Amino acid sequence: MDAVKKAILGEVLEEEEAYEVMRALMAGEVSPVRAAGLLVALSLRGERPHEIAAMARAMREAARPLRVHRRPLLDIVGTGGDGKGLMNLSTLAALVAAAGGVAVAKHGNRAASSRAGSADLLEALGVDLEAPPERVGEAIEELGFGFLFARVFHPAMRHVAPVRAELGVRTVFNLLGPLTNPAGADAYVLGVFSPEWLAPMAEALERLGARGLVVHGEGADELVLGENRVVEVGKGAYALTPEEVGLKRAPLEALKGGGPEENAALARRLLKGEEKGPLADAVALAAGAGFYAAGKTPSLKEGVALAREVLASGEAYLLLERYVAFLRA
Amino acid sequence: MDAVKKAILGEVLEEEEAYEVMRALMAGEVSPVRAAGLLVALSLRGERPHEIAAMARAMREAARPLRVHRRPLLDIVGTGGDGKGLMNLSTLAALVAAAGGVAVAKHGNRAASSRAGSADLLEALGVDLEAPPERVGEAIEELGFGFLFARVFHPAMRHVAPVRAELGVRTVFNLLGPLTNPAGADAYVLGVFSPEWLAPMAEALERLGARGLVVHGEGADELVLGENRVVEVGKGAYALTPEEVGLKRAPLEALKGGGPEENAALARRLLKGEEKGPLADAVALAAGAGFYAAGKTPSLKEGVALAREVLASGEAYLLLERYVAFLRA
Repeated sequence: MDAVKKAILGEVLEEEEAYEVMRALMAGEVSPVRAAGLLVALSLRGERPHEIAAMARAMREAARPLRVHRRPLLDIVGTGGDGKGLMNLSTLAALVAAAGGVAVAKHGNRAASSRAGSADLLEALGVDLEAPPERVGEAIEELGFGFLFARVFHPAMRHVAPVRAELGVRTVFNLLGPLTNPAGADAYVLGVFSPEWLAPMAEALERLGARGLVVHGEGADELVLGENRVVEVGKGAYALTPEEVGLKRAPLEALKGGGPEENAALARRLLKGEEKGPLADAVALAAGAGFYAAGKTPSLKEGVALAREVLASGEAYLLLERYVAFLRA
Repeated sequence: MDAVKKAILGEVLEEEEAYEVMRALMAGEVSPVRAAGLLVALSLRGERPHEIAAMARAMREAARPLRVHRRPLLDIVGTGGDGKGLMNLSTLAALVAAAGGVAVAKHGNRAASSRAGSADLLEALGVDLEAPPERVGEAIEELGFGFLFARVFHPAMRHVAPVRAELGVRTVFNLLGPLTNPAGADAYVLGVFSPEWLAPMAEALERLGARGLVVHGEGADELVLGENRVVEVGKGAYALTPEEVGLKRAPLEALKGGGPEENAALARRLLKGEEKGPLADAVALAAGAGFYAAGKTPSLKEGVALAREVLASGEAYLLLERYVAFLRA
């Protein structure tokens, strides 16, 4: 029986079938009606780690090829859809990590008509999102940082997004986004929207041959200055608080930021080491987890300590401008 | 929240939320993509009786209106989709019931599966399927019989038909068909494709203020000359065998039909009272369940005895002819 019909029927898909269904979606072989039915059936059934990993493979394989030598290669990405609208700090944590000596290939996208997306912020900072995949790869090899704009690497998403937007609910694609880095990143600080996804996503990463931390910060799909929950690949689960790594707490509101126009100005002051409020602490936290995930520092605390020093030096801003100029003719 | 979204999320709808969802669909306000999604979500978590009845009322409200004064008004119909291609026994049984003095408003359509649907049979017999609704209502109150062609009464279904065919699976619409009699029939012999739908559908009919039996016969969505399962509105569940109503068993193969003309040929022999084989027994069984559901006979046994006589009298054929001509008058 057809793999898509089987999914629509709500039956659990075997690894091969799950891969086939995603391959067809990415190949533009599934009508919107069936894509819609398929996605609803999976979100209601509860996608399993083996299905998740296999579909992740189908997606990666369908993307525009790009190979990078730099290793370890870190990515600080989230599943999105936490439903809170805080300032995406992953992008800034990525720049901090790259400035700190870790090769980074940050997977990102635009905020669905919200302008609060990583892509939106970088562009506002001077990043020409039109740069071909080859040039981005070159930036990763030479500068140690690259921003992988999902539109550029995943053509089929132009046809999937409308289906997702109309369904208006979370689907398997929220999980696959972080698991489909098109540069082959192998170290992660992957945030999820609900704690129920920490364990299964950690296994998904392990299945894909990756490592790092899967995190969740009190409802948010990113580390916050509160009672974070974490799951380490190759290790287990545990809580991570600010005080534990030398940082003090602060309400989520302190990490809300503001309008897409205001976020850009903040980013600059943050990367320069000018801004030193709760935003600078949450950036250090995620960057620290990155340093640790990629093996740059032996512990999370030393990772955060490095991130604060890097952030305070302003070198992360010099890297951003270096990258901006690198993409220009 | 939005009713359609709540459905897509897999949550049980409140009755009026269910009414609202179907009203939007029939009004053509739901994109085929969100429609495909809600339909899959509903079929997967299981539709409840209160939801089914509410959606049925919504659907009835969007159909071309037709009011019939004669009561009780009997309909012998099934959910269809059982894949067996049997002769159109319910249409013949409906005519036998009408020849017995019970006002009948039989709901039906052409068989897309292949051919030889209730509408196809009657068309071959000369019924003008295009006869306006107001005309069919005149026949019902004058000749006691009428065929309600779905295509003619439910133009709004064109907004949904495409999504049902594309999904390729059963949805709530397979259940609503028999619950949307355009004439407001209140007595039923309603067949379902699977036994698990007997009780929920009986409850749905009760909520709709209707009376009668919901039946299932060894895989078939109608009464067969075998071990039948029944759930009567206001009485409960029970098995129904040919023996207890004075009939003899026989295999489904004997109830097989064929093309529209062939089916029309047999229909002529049966209604004229010339063919006394298994087909005659099956027609009597259903027509008898109809007399009983409509309150014409105090029991199924008596209804079957009356049905056998009416069929053997050839009276049902005279009625048909009176029907055809009436539509051409």
